[PDB]
Amino acid sequence: MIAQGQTLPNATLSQLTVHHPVLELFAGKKVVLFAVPGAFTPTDSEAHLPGYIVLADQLKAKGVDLIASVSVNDAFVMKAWGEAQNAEEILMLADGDASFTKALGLEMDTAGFGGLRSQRYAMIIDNGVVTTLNVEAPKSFEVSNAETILAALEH
Amino acid sequence: MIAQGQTLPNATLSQLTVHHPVLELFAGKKVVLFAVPGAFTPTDSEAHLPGYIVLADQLKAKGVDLIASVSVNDAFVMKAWGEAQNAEEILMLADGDASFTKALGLEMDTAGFGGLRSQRYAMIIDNGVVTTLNVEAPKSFEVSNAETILAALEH
Repeated sequence: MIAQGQTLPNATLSQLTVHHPVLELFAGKKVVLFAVPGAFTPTDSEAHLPGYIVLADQLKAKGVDLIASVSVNDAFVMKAWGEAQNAEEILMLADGDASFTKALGLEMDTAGFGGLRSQRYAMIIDNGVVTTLNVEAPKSFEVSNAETILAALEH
Repeated sequence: MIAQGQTLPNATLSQLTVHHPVLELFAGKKVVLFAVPGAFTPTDSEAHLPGYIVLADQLKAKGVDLIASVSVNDAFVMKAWGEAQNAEEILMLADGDASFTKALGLEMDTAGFGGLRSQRYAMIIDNGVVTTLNVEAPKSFEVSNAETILAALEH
């Protein structure tokens, strides 16, 4: 499992418009990246993603250059999810085969639900280096929400 | 790979409303089942699924009791996809971990796109027995469409 202080693995995340190398996409920026177990699922669609949409400008007021969401979904599902949620301020990234997630050691087996998905987490990434890493407790939503990240930028 | 004349594996397919045992869900019925590589993808959303929605009553006029679509997606994505497409006549089934698909030998590795997905195919299932099996050629859409299935029910 990746830890604070490490640079992200040189992996790729896809977007429908491109296979972004995350080391190039996040370079020179303060990036907030939060991961969800699945597009269109309840917690992700009713709490997690909406929380970052609502606080997007507050986060950018505190120096964030880019807010991004990643999920083990394909880019077509991620694009349709962003439109359903009106997540214009959020960059939706697809980890369709969970290769980025596995390289982080942050995968989890949801078995019959949806196979390998990402654990729920949130990071603050400064020029590719993981500065803050908030990984949720199983089936819990407490530390990866936008409010906690905002309070981390308070220090 | 499963073949005509065999009964389906005693696997489960999920729906958001339930882990349907397919041997019980399809029993006593003439079922048309078609599989797509992914919800919200272009061919599936613009050609494959719409073709079965448009010809649903014609298929049932020729003795089909149930039209079902399966995909290696989770049940939340499948439900949201059905609503986006207005697929009220179609039963959307989720094979989230591709266990049903792998038991059929009809999986395919889409690598970085979306990991393991289903090959595109269409079956006619009579009381759990595969009567007709139309499996597409790679990246081809010719034999699994509603029109071909309709012409199979012609004989």
